[PDB]
Amino acid sequence: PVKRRNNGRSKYNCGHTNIVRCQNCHRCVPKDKVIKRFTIRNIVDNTIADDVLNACVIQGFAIPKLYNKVQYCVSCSIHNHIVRVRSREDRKIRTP
Amino acid sequence: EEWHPSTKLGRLVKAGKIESLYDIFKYSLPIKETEIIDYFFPKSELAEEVCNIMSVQKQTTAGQRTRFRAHVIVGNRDGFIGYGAGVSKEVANAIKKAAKNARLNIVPVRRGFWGGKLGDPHTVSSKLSGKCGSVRVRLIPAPRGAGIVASPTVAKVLEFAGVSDVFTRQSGHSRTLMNSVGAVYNALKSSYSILTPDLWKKEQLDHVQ
Amino acid sequence: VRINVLRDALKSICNAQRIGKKQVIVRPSSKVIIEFLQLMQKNGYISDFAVVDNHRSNRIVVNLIGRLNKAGVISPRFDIPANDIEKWVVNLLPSRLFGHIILTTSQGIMDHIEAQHRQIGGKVIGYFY
Amino acid sequence: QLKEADVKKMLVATTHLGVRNIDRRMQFYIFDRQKDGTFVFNLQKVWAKIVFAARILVTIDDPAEIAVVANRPDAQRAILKFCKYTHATAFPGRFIPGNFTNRMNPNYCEPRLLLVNDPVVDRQAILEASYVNIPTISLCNSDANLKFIDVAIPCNNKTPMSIGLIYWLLAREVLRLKGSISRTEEWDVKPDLFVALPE
Amino acid sequence: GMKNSSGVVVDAYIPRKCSATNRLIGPKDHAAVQLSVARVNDKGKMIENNYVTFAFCGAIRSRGGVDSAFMLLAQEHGLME
RNA sequence: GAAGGCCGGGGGCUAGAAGGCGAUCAGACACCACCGUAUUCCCGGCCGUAAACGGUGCCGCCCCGCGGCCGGCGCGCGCGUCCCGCCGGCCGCCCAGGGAAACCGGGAGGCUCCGGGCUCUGGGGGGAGUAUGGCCGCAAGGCUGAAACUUGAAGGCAUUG
RNA sequence: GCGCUGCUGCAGUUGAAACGCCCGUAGUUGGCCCCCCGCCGCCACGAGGAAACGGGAGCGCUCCAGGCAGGCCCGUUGGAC
Ligand SMILES: [Mg+2]
Ligand SMILES: [Mg+2]
Ligand SMILES: [Mg+2]
Ligand SMILES: [Mg+2]
Ligand SMILES: [Mg+2]
Ligand SMILES: [Mg+2]
Ligand SMILES: [Mg+2]
Ligand SMILES: [Mg+2]
Ligand SMILES: [Mg+2]
Ligand SMILES: [Zn+2]
Repeated sequence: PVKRRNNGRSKYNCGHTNIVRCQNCHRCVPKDKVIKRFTIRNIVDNTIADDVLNACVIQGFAIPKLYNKVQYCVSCSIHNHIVRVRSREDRKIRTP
Repeated sequence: EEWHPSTKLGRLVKAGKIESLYDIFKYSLPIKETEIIDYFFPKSELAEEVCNIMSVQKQTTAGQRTRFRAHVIVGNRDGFIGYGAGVSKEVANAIKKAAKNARLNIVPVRRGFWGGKLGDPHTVSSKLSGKCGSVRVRLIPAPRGAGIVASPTVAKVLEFAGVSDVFTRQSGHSRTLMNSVGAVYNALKSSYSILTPDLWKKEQLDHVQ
Repeated sequence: VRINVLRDALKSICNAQRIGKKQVIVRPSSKVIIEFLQLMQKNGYISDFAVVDNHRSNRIVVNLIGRLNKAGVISPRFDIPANDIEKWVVNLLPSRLFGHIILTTSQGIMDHIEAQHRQIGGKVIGYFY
Repeated sequence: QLKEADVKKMLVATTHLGVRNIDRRMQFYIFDRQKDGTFVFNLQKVWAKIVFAARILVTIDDPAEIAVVANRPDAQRAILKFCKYTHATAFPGRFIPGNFTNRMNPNYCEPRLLLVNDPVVDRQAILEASYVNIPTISLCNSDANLKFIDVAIPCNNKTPMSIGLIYWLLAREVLRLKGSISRTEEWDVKPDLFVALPE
Repeated sequence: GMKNSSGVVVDAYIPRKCSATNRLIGPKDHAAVQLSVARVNDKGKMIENNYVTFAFCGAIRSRGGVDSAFMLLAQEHGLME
């Protein structure tokens, strides 16, 4: 039978969408079906941020960040615990 | 020991305040005590019949758990019919439960004429239909002397309801007995909820009951 | 495209009466609709109605009072013989005692009882009970 | 009829102030919307509704067959005072399912009328009443679903003062109808008892 | 209400009709209810005991709209304004 | 009229059918690693298929309630890209009702109480989309499309283990 | 039997089955309006045209399958339609 009303994708008012490559296995995926997360992290791990700042000569220097977007396929998200298999009633929950 | 009422309606029945079952039916009051009906049928005028006995199994870690399901109908052959089911580990107790449930739920049946009006109504008032599962039933009024044109199971129900002339049609998987009996029961139940031009008369509500 | 105005009118009437409404509006008016409604009114199913003129596509308002249980049309007008009415009555109507079947004849729009009285036949329009 | 004392008490009670949401079945009682979005009731309508409800209640000869249900903690004191003075029955706290259909339940009664404060918070009671031919009267805010509700009383339910005031007026009116207290003289009891008091 | 050839009624009982929709109330419609309303003396403050009775079917109750129906019915039966 | 494929011309960086080579395995001519031809790109022209899917034909009417987004227009004021509406489109939840159920509800509703109009397809499972003819195509293949014979179940939605 | 050939009266999301989409001729189907005239269909009646069969009025082959006979004091005895 049919498991999801969206058929496992977010496709409305269109026929085709551009493809993307999974960042782990390099599988080709539709853009509307791929799992996307945005991360913001420091270039230097926070354990040694204080050490770096102490060593820094400049005054008032701020640690730069990394801005990246991660895109994963369905199989790789499940294997790496990015998403979880849920109960029949919890599949409808959409909040994070 | 003695029937001790557990409801206001039951206490009223214990007293002689209310005299007819049609009074209860006129106000759509649920019935929860099996004595509320047998009081109105002291001579056990109600018949009884076991339509089907089926066995149902549940898989478990060690073998299967069997159980029995029964279906029972009751009627006095005078515009009253009831249907019930019961499930138990033992056949006799399932039959008792089914009989109790059938007694509990009961409905009046409206009867009418085919053309010529001659005293006692002999067939259904008009066309009636019912539905349960995949099964559908049609009941069409028939002339006097036409008998009951129906399958053995449905015919017993129509007899217990107190009908003598009727044409029937069945559709769907009618070999499933419970759904056929339910479809006919629903069709009969619908009878007193169909408006006709004879009932267009406008009557003022009364403060009785 | 729109074809059978009467079918749309009757479907709307039944839909409104189902949820216990009090008034309805059917968009296109016609002589046949008017005669159908007049017969319904004379038999006591739909009380009064009014016709609103706008030069094009006159609208109608009808007042309901329950009572009606079903209404319909037979799209291809079959030619019922005068002696072939009983079969249609049995097939279509719940009982031979209170339903009405509408026919169009050279004598006008009437009921099946009236046509039986005059021993004439004609074409079928619809039914209500 | 509506008098100045009653209207001023209502306004100081903020009874006429509702919620941003609106229902198509409650627009008859809405007078206007404020600039923020909160809807404003009409006091004539709510007063007439109170009068009609009191008539319906007094029509019942045995007060012991009227049931009052209120899971809202704010309403508890008001419902207790209402039942005590009007000699009715209360079901405070959680409403046990089966209290109307299971005759073996230790708290089982066959009420003729049911009263509620919030259909959403007391949904179970309304459903149970639907099984046993029991009419219901409830209090409804600007956004309420009428599912087996027979009479609605447009009023707010968040503010405890609004809750207590409405019950107090209802009790006053029913007592006057019963013939005990006349209309001219003020009722001896004051609304402040019905409003819950902390500490 | 269905008579015999002699004009003698033969229906076992006449069920109740919903006051708003004119629909027959069935023997098993357990969501169907009927209320009553009391009249007020000329001076008020005292009910005469005369009661006006109304009954409503389950369908309209589930669908809502019983409140407005009741208001129009009371208006038609009384000067409630 | 996707992609693959074909004919004739151009171009040649990535990837990469075929092929080669290293590992793994009992074997591995496969999965993993590396190299690599056709192809992938452009012009002209053939082929005419896909889970070409919302697995739901087109036109038309009625129809509970709540909400979001897009385009255009109008009303009101305390003038905010505010709130109150209309038309059109894309979506979510859902009362009735429907259904074998999963579910649909901007219908899969208004239907055994079984008739708005037009077109196409199906009739237990295999044999078989095969044989034999015909048409199209450079080809690969496409459209159309049996019988003998055999068989008692094959399937759908759901429940407990 | 079989509403498993479906006009009455099947099915077409998932069981078998909606052409990949658009244009388009034959074909089928087509809003509302005129009070009466002519024509086509339609309804009713009628004429005309073999029976046998079928239906059907009357008649005790002892009944019956049948046949049109038959009774005395017979519609002009009958075989109507
Ligand atoms: Mg699966
Ligand atoms: Mg696609
Ligand atoms: Mg290509
Ligand atoms: Mg397809
Ligand atoms: Mg059909
Ligand atoms: Mg086959
Ligand atoms: Mg079939
Ligand atoms: Mg399949
Ligand atoms: Mg299929
Ligand atoms: Zn990845």
